[PDB]
Amino acid sequence: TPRHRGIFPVVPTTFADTGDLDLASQKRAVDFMIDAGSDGLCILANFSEQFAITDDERDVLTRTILEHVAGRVPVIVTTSHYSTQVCAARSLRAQQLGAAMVMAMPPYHGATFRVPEAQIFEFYARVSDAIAIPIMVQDAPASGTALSAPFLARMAREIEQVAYFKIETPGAANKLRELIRLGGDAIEGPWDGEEAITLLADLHAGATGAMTGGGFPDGIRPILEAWREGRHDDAYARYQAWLPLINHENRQSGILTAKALMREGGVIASERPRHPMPELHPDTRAELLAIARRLDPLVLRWAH
Amino acid sequence: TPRHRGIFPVVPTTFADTGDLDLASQKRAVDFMIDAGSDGLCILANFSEQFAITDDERDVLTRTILEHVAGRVPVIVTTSHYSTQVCAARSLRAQQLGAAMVMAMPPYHGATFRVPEAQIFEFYARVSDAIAIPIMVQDAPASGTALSAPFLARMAREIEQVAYFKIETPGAANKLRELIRLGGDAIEGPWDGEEAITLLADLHAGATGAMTGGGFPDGIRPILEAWREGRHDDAYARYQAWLPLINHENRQSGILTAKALMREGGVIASERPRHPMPELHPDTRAELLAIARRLDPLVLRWAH
Repeated sequence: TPRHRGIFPVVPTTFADTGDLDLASQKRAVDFMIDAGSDGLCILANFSEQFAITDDERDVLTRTILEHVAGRVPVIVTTSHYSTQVCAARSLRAQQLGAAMVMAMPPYHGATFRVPEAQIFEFYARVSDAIAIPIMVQDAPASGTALSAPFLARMAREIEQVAYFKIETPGAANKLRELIRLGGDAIEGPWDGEEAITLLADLHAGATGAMTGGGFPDGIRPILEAWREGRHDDAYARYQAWLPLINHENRQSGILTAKALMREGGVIASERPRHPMPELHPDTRAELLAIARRLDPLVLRWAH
Repeated sequence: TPRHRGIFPVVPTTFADTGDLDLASQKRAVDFMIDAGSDGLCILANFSEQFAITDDERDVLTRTILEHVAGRVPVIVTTSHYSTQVCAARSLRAQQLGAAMVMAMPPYHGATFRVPEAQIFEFYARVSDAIAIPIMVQDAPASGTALSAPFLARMAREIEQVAYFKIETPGAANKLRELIRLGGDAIEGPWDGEEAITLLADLHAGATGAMTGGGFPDGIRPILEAWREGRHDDAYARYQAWLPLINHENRQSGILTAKALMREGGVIASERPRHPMPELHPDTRAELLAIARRLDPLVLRWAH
């Protein structure tokens, strides 16, 4: 029924050791992620360190990644921006370059500038007016904005392109259940995130998709597949095996997790973030690799 | 002693009714603010709705405003950005275009992305290494980041260009007093903000400058002048007369205050913000103007 379902990991932005964009590694990261079995990819999201790049770099990354993917899997382009007109323009450009969907945080800035529901609704309505591809509404704490289940459901029922959701706030499972009940079939994509930390509970609640870290989508996808097949006990077993990795990414290594793993496996040239974001502490990184090695993920055995 | 002191109001960004940059009105706003007696100007700050414009617009605005100011008064260019290298590059560019100082929020993103003190120090140290003009560190709630007085004083003592500060967090007076005590003469510019709501207590604490709204710097400067003259009682009288206006800006009309005033006075063509930022409520605006008329500010009698 839905146009998209499954696992859509966030593509990290690859930098050279000195901070410059490293497009050669960027393409390899993309290729590994597709080889990992990803149903699709999400680019320029927070786990893509989008906050550390310029508009020019954003456009370069968008064109480069979309061209390299070459239509092999659908791509979700994050177009978040406070300005409605700017978000609309970036979303149109994404569509023109082949994007299958765009993701956008509700308009906001820092932890002081918020926008009333009425204007948020207009923000999405206007972005929707400008494009012909679906919009994924992101419900995450970074925005400091409250997007109730009723409001989200209302946008889905009244705004043409609003059809997908990335629920990353506390109690996502309960919210997803509410969103689906209130939105009905208007809720085409009730998805979760946070690197898949609450994946199993979210699937129970009706989630049909997950936006995770891009270091090991091959380890997470089977969980959604088993759930899809109606094998809940099998889902739990697979969920249990990988939970320590998921947990370490969520609470210890964070954003850099995928890049650290890709660097270890030779997928990318450098795992460094752009200053001032701190490097992974040594033990934190060592523990990450030790857990990953117990799981034999593709990222550590990608002969390309 | 300091290179700069007095009032440095934030220049609002003027848009056309449809959201496009209105450079003609932008120039008139700058001329009015200078005619109002501003000691200097600060551009592209949050009160300039910088979160609603693009990198390209940012550069257009910087060149347009600096050139129009034509060296009449010093200009502080806000160059905030999470990326150290990006901020450094924008700061160097601002300097080359004629900036007298740059203002930067500590690196952060949304309400979720923070940076350890250690990296914040390096962020500022590296921006300083790249330029030859002073840096104004902004201590504001929007960053959701903690910049203790001891840490701020340390940066001033150890980082060459870190010499100015805009303390906008609660209890600014106490912090300013502590910053000055710990920083000594390294604290060249202990300034406040928040449209001057706590100006009098801050001057008592040792503030030598104020970054206010750009709507009525002519009404605020006399307070700082009276204080410098050692006439505390006169400062109080002037403070008392304008406090209702300052207070209405701080809690009722906010960012759009300056633009609503300039528009009413014919200084600019449109007072509208960029969508999705909400327009001022009718009552809030009417009350704003009614208070302004009781004070006869220049913005309502600028014959140009």
